[PDB]
Amino acid sequence: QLLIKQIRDMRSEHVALQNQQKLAEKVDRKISDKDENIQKTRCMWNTIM
Amino acid sequence: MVEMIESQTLLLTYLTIKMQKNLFRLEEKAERNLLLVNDQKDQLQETIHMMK
Repeated sequence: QLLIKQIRDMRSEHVALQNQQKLAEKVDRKISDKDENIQKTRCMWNTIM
Repeated sequence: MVEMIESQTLLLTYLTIKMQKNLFRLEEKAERNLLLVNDQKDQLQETIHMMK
């Protein structure tokens, strides 16, 4: 009985999370430029300071 | 009187051996079923964690 209850609860949780991932991937293609933007910003500050 | 007690002992002993054999078979089937379900639980838990 315990195991039945636990599996049911987890299945419900898995569906909820799948709906949230589908909304987030429509935004991400452009990530290949992060480390480069951070270093660029850091460099600009260092130059000013 | 000694013959009667021996007959009782025979009945009880027979019942006992018969019950024990059938109980061991159930326990083994039960534990197998629990392990199978537990394994399913474990796979779902890992997938949920990765998504989170």
